[PDB]
Amino acid sequence: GPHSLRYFYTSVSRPGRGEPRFLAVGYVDDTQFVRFDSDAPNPKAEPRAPWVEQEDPEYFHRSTRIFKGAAQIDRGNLQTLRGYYNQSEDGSHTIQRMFGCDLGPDGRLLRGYNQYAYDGADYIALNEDLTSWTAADMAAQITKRKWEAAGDAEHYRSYLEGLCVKWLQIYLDKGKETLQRADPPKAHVTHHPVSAREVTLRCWALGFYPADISLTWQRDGEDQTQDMELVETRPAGDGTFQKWAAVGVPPGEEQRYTCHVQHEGLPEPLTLKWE
Amino acid sequence: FPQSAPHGV
Amino acid sequence: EPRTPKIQVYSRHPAENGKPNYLNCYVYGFHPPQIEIDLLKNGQKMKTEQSDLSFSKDWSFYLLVHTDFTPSTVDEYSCRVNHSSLAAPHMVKWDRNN
Repeated sequence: GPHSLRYFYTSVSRPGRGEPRFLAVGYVDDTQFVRFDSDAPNPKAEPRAPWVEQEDPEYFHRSTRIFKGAAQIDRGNLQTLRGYYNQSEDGSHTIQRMFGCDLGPDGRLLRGYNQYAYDGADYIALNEDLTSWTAADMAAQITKRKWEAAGDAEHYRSYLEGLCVKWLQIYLDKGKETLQRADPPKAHVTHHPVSAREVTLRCWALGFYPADISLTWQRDGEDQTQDMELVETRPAGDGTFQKWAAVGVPPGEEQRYTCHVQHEGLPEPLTLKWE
Repeated sequence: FPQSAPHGV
Repeated sequence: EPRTPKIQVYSRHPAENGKPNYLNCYVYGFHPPQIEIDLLKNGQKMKTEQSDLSFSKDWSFYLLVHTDFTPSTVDEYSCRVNHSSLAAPHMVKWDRNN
């Protein structure tokens, strides 16, 4: 199916409190597999899933090498950006980088990503041509002129069309019974009396991986999306995900309502009701 | 597998 | 400037007074990343584990803070969260139905 490899770089300046701290994490889909913290003593790159632990120690040395690179480059970015926006040396600021690749079902590069934010907002991002940048404003524009002059995109390309797809296929293969063994939700409705006028019917989905799921209520074939309560999908803490959708119905009327669950983990969509 | 940017901002 | 965190406080499995379980505080949609997240048993800070900081497509941060716990009729559990986006720390009660 469609799989993704993404890294998430976060560097935060700590005015007064020494040099900026850098944090990196690596994900395949909704599974984290590495981390790095510049503040950890003798700071290495640490495995965070079982299927990476089975790589030669060089795999981790190389990554370590690269995160230290990333940490130091950011230390400089943070200070040049203060310059750019003409900000004092007083406040904490944040630089974020998300990059990686998507593969299509046939296992070839679909899409590549290289985007930056400053203080939570769009700074610069590599367009889909993999050659030009979208800068968010006049500051990022300076970076566009520089990186386009230097021809930096070409080096991200190298990595995209080289290492990125390569290591994704390697992870997908080395973690099949996790990353391609998709967990179906175990679904159940609960019954929460509120008043004489309404019972809350809550459709629970638990133990699903990956996170993506459609949780929907119908009264008499008729979708209640606009009229239903629905939490943002949440991590169980064991690598699986949770979600519920609730509806306030007149008591007696429960059997008018059917909850529906769509997940790639499901051979066929589940329709269930109260009991 | 990660990558650092050749240049700063 | 700052974005304000969403907070859910929930157990890993449906709660049985007496049966050990895991208590989770999922806080997401916030910026900047400096945040204080604590699980409280009767308003008292517990020993917790906090996840590795990450962010979503919109650049907002998210964190799972968690611990072992055994629910009872006696004990009140809650999650305390201070962020720059808040006037003061918010505490969200654990309800077994949430």
